[PDB]
This record gives sequence, structure tokens and C-alpha cells, in this order.
Amino acid sequence: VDLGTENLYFQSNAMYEIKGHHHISMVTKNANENNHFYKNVLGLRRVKMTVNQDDPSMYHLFYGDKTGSPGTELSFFEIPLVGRTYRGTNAITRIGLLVPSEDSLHYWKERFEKFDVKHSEMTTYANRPALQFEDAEGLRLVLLVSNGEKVEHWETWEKSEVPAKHQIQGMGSVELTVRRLDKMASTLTEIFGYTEVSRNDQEAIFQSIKGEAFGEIVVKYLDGPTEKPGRGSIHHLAIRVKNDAELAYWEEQVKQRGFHSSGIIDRFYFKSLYFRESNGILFEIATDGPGFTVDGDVEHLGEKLDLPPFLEDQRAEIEANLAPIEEK
Ligand SMILES: [Zn+2]
Repeated sequence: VDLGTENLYFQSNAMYEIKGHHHISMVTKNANENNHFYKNVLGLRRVKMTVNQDDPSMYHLFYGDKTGSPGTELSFFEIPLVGRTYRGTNAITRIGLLVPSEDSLHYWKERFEKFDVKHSEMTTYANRPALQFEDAEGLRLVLLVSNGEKVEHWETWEKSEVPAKHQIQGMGSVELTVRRLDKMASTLTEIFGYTEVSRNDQEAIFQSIKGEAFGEIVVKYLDGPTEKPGRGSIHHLAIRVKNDAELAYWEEQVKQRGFHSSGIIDRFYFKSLYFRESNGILFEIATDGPGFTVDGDVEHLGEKLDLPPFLEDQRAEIEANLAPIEEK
């Protein structure tokens, strides 16, 4: 007799849930200006000042909440001689950031006026009240009303320029612009078990957890030239998994669908793997832990140049080749 779960309906073969976005990584031409914008204007904490583990000559700066928790992290590689981004398709194109209330949108509109930040009027984005804005490098962002919803582990930053009740909470919708929306949709729903909120030929919206903003992806169809990335480009989007066992599971799933995995790499603050999908979008799958407090106290995160253990042998060399980040 069939006594178990033989006949039950599931939407995907996915064995595990994906809680949300982990972090998103970008290219900046100028760390001083980047630091001023993300820390001083946007009020985020600089949770880690380090170097590209694959190239110790390049700054890698993370911003986020009090501890840089998964879901809150925006990171930037500083590449001083990089050129402009030429916009186009097959690229991650917009970062959604949750704020608690429509009131927070009004707070932000005034702040953007004050700091001469490029910004929209009050609008709607993926069915949420929103305010679009850009940094000086052409990176596109959008503030999105959360109604106070948050990933449990997120914490506001007590030394921010921004009042707690209006602070950026962490990531919401992330926008992908692609030639083949069907192929991207299949990846998200058939492999990863994302819930399709809506879909037409022009745009589709997916949620890692049904009803939650924290893992939401907006997929837009755009024909025409592919983006030529430079300053202000988004390099990859990372999604969250609970532990190394889930990471290994996903590595297997990715391989079965014919994508080519980087293999699991220990990034110290987490383990991850990277893969590109059909449209060339680079995704990373990252464990939640151990996080940025693994190698330091919360009190002093981001204040000095932190290095993964394997690079301390080269600290003298690394430090000598880096200009200090100047607070303006
Ligand atoms: Zn990453």
C-alpha cells in the first residue's frame, strides 16, 4: 500500500527552500566616492574593507546592516582604470532596497534632493510603492516599501546618518534584463523552485519564497545589444543557502542542467559556487554562515583592512599598493 507522500503535489523538484538574496556585487571606479555614497548618503554600514581574494591589488568594499547579514550586503570591487558601462541586455540591471514605509520614501526623496542624487518621483516598482534612484556611476537602484517586513536577522545600524525607522533594511527585488525570458524563468522555477508571481512576454516576477520580497527577481525581456559592463555594472547576484550540505545539493542540480559550476570555493565569510545561466547572467550560491563576525567583533567591523588568513603573509605588500580610503 502507498502510505507515504507518493501522490503529493509539489511545484518543483527542489529539495530545499531558498530564503532570499545573499548579496550583490558591483564594479566602482573610485572607492572614495563609492564609500561616501553608500555609507554617508545611503547610511549603510561599511561592514568590510578588504581586497578581491582572486586579485589582492583591488579593493573589495562591503556595505550592509549592523553585521553585514545575508540579504543586506552590497559589495563593490574598485577598478580605478575601468571605463563606463554601456547599457543593454543580458545583464543584472537594478537593485531593489527595502525601506519600512511610504513615509521613509518621503524622507529619502528629501535626502536625495539635499545630496544631489539622481532620483525619480514617487512611483510603483514590482507592485510596491517605490522611488528610483542612481549613483554617480550609473548604477540603478530603487527604494521599495516593505511595511516593516524584514529577514529576522537584519539589524539597523546605530551609527548611521539615517534615522533607524527610515534606514534601508536590505535587498528586495533584483532586476535581470535578458534576451530569453523563457529560459531564465525555467531556471528559476524548474531548478530553484521559485514561485512565478506573474509572467508575460515583456516581464515576469518570481519570488524565492511565495509572498516575500527578500528573494524577489524581476525578469525583463530586452532585445538589442548586450550590456558592456564597466563602472556602475553589476557583476553577480548571490542567493542564500543554509549550509554546506545545501550548497553541495545545488551544485549537483546546476551540473545536471548542463551549467558549468566554478566548484565550491571557500570565501572565508561563506562558501559559494558560481554559474552562468543561458543568458550569461552570473549567479552565485552562498552559505549564510559563518559571516563577517567570524574574524572580528561587531563593534569594529569595517574599520581597518581585513584579510583572509591566506593573505596575511602578503599584508605588507598588499597594504603598500593600496591608497587609504579618504572620508569626505
Ligand atoms: Zn559574491
